[PDB]
Amino acid sequence: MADPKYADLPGIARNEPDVYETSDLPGYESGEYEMLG
Amino acid sequence: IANQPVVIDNGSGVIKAGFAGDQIPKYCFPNYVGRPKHVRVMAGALEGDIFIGPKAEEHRGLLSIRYPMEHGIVKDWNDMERIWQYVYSKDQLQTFSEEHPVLLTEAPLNPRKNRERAAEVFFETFNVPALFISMQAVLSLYATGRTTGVVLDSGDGVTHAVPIYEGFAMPHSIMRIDIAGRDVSRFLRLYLRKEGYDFHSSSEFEIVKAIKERACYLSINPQKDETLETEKAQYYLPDGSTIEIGPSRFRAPELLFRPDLIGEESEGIHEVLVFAIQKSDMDLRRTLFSNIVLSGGSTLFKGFGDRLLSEVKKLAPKDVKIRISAPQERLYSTWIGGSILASLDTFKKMWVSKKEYEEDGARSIHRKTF
Amino acid sequence: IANQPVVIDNGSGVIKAGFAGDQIPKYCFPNYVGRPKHVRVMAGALEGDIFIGPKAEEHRGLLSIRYPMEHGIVKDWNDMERIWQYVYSKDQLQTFSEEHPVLLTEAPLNPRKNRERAAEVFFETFNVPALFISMQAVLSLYATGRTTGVVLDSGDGVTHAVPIYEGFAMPHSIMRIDIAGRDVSRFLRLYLRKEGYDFHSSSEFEIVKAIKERACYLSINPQKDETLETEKAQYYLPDGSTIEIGPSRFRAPELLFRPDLIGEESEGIHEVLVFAIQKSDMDLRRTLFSNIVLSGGSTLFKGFGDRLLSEVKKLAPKDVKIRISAPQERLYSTWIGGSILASLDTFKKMWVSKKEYEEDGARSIHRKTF
Amino acid sequence: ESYDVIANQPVVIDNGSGVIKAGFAGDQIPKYCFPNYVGRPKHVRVMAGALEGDIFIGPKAEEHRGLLSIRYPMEHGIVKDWNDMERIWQYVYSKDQLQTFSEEHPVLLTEAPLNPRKNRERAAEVFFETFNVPALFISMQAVLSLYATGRTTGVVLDSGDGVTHAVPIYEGFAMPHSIMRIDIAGRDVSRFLRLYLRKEGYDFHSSSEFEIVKAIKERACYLSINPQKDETLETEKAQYYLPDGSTIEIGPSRFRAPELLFRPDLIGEESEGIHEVLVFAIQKSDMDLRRTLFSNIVLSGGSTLFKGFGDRLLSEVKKLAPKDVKIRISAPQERLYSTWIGGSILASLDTFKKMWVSKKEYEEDGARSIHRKTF
Ligand SMILES: Nc1ncnc2c1ncn2[C@@H]1O[C@H](COP(=O)(O)OP(=O)(O)O)[C@@H](O)[C@H]1O
Ligand SMILES: Nc1ncnc2c1ncn2[C@@H]1O[C@H](COP(=O)(O)OP(=O)(O)O)[C@@H](O)[C@H]1O
Ligand SMILES: Nc1ncnc2c1ncn2[C@@H]1O[C@H](COP(=O)(O)OP(=O)(O)O)[C@@H](O)[C@H]1O
Repeated sequence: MADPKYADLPGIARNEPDVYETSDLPGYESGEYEMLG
Repeated sequence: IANQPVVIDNGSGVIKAGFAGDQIPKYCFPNYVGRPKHVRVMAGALEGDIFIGPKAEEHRGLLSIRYPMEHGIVKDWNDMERIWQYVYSKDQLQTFSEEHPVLLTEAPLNPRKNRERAAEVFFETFNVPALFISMQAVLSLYATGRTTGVVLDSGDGVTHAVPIYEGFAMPHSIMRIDIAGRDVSRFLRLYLRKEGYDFHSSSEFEIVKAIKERACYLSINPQKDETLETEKAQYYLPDGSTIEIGPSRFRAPELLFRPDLIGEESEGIHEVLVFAIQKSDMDLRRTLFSNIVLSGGSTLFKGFGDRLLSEVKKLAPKDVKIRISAPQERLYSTWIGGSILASLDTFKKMWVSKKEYEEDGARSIHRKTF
Repeated sequence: IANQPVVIDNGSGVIKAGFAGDQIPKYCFPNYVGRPKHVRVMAGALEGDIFIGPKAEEHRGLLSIRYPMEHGIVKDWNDMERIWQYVYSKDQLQTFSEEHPVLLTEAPLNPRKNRERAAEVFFETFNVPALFISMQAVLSLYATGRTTGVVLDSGDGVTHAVPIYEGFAMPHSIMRIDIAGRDVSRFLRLYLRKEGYDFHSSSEFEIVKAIKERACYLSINPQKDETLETEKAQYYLPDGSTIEIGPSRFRAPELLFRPDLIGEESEGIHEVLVFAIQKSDMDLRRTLFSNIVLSGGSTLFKGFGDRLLSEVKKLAPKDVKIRISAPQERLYSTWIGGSILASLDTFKKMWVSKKEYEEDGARSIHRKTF
Repeated sequence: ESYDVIANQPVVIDNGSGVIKAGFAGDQIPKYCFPNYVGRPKHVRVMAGALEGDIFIGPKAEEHRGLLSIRYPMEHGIVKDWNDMERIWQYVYSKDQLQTFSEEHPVLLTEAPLNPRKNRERAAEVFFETFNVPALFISMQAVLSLYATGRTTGVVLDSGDGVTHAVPIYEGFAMPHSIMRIDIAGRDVSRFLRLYLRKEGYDFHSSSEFEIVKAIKERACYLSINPQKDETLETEKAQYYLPDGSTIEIGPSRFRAPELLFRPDLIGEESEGIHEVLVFAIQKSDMDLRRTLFSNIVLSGGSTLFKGFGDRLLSEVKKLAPKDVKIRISAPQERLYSTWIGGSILASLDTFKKMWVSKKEYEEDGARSIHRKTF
């Protein structure tokens, strides 16, 4: 984080969300094939 | 003398590796090398210029896929040797190649120079105790538990039918055709481009291969399903986009039964099976019709059995009983055979020792194979 | 000499300079030269015809502001050289340029002659031990500590999006647009003239820049606020006079999403981000939407995240998860990245030595740029 | 029955991605050639007696280009915007071009090979439903070029603005499995050149300015016999004069931009090079024909007009081709108009009377009618 170190700087964004994200929403065949004469 | 021999099925599509006695191959990975196409700029990136198996499956988009072996013939030996080096890596098996003997399963009617070069690698690079090369067809029957029977093995690389009597393969009745699973995937790609879905990249062709395996049906009547309007079933691509496959689903896999579609003047897979039996002596034909075994990956298409049985009836003689046996584990029939053969005490006499190879050379593997 | 390398973030608005190992840039000053327009009559006046940084900030009214660099391209090298001379002055850092190595951070897809001339100065004028030019996007990844991620850096000079996967930068997927923070301030000024507030002077335009940074919000629905006509927010000028900004507050910054407003036939910032991802291979597209990193000063507008996320969702595929990560230190992320890269032991191999430059010349820095 | 609407002189329409070439069967040259894009005015009309209409096509859009925003309706020989393409086909029968009734004259359209079936299917519906045309015949680009040259046998390497493809045809027999087409074409080279001009420091953001980049490409771009030799050496920067009067120094971008045709890896597309496409298409054919196909090579399309194209292609083909094989590359002087002249000859031939599909047959069988009796 290092907030007291970046705190000296004028252009540090605060009171904003860090991440903007979208809402979370929600057998082979056998053998035995035969035919008689 | 050793602890336990390692069975390695050198399949065109996927390499199946495990120990003799194992019920299933523990380590199965695709038989291709993936190299990163994009430039590395940032530190702590993916290390190495070579990715094989699950590492290449996860980061497929980054890599350029090159298959070292086509129609069961190794074009690039440097890549093929590196893949066999990966077989003994920490990911797969994780054992010493000098400690365990090896059983390799090669396609029928291959050149002798392939077996000679293959043998050199495992005795020189890997200093293997003993090497035994085995046929794909004979092992498939050992797994099924039948001594006599015709093996229709339609693989990723090549399709072949071997009539085998009491464990002996009739060298004159063997019929092999270059057309295989890889040709259906390329042949499907031609229909997807005409429908308006482009997959130019080698990484994109692996999605077409996944689409081919997922959505393809073998129509009982070709013309009937061609004339009827399809539902145009949608498939979800990795990115999230949906494609409508439509008539291309069942029109692509027809190539196996009609080689005229790609323009190759060969017999259909159903003609191969019947023709191979008709070449054999009159006394066995009836037994060979009674004992038909299906193998290979391209047999897994839905309705393959019902379509093949109908096609065999047209080509087969009248008043002949046709019994086609398809094991549930079609893909693993060749490997399971190798596991059984390796477990038999006779296997100690069958394989070629490193010492015998050094003495006679290429002759050693030709004498105790043929 | 193996002293701490000096990181210089060559921003169009403000130059951020410090030594490798420092958490924050100790010395940040505006990137313009101020020359006195008024006549000196009295003795004991401000000495010098050139004022840079805090001396120009305090006596702004006396000075005429001229920006040497526009859209990340140096128009006047004489002025920029005096500013780079000021970086080594008694006010900022106060060190010898021949003792410390230099790390420069340039924008992507800059002219070849711009980088070439900049390098000549640091090898000829300044006898620097070694020089390494780095990308703005790659340094942002060191800062965040992620190898994979799309870096949408919207600066004062230029806006660009560079998609990088596991430390691999796709050079064909980079999208750069001239429209940036400085152009929005000029576009805002046009609305103040329509309201009846004149700011002709270069010193007065800096007040319009201060108004832009103070009072501007990006509305989720543009048309709603245009039709609504909300209460005109009052701003207090340096002298004490009050101006009513009114609808110009939120209508001016819209330019980022609608370039048609200024009349430039370019893509919007939300289109640039999505289009740059859509250019990537199918496998990576989903991951790149999942890993989006915002940087640059022009992202600091209130409701930027909410507006961009909505616009990206409209263009992006359906049912794909979009997670946009914006560091609180957006402005200072690029510099601290340069500090990390310079701190790495590997960096000694990365830079070009003064001797290496003298031998091969411009060719050396042209090869070892990426 | 005798004086039907079928006995009118058929109109040939070459559906080119870059330029549409229109004329009557029997005409020596295409009389009406205009660019294949729609121009709409971006600026606002304030004063009376201004340029009337929101749509400008051909010479009206060429003269007032700065005013208009250019949008191409067709990309890689596939119609992206059908509404715009219909307005262009309506303009083909306007008072400016041809000036005839679409229901009176039959039409011959020339589409690229290996196009989508829905693209051709939708195009046909327009010419049967919107335009009450007597008869429509879709023809291949390759076969028409051979009618023009007057050769039954020959490999047609047609590198157009939209797509590049090679069709090997032997004694009037087209091998449908040997046809190879790649999306990379003249229009993509202009975008690739634009990237080099920005690196030199010349910006052309506007759609109207992109037409100047195309004009720069056509004027100053040469295909070097050795790429790397000219890449490593610093060449003399040739100066180009812009419409306004300003001068730009183009420099090494001249030969670095057009290389894309032989090296698709430059734009990042993992496709075959133009020299590989030609040789690979021949190598797919039977042994008996391979030698004849190398002996009979025909160049077509606009993208062959680059300086040293012939010398570079021959060198690249020779490296890939078998040793001691005779390679004869045939280039007609009228490369651009070779496809159209073919359509004029084919339509004029008596045999054509059986080839075209009637409106009645289309209404009965539908899409089946136009999908049959083609290729
Ligand atoms: N479910 C499936 N349906 C259809 N074809 C399949 C299916 N699964 C795999 N295949 C095909 O079978 C191939 C696998 O064959 P493979 O196991 O390599 O055989 P062998 O090793 O004996 O040559 C795949 O590459 C694919 O082409
Ligand atoms: N709070 C703010 N709200 C909106 N815009 C801001 C804010 N703070 C700074 N800016 C804009 O961002 C710019 C800073 O750009 P910067 O990131 O320093 O440029 P560069 O990328 O060239 O280093 C300022 O000049 C101003 O236009
Ligand atoms: N002299 C030239 N040198 C290089 N390229 C050219 C030249 N003249 C035209 N071209 C390119 O060729 C294109 C013309 O292609 P064209 O033959 O009309 O193809 P199609 O008819 O398939 O659309 C132009 O748009 C341009 O890109």
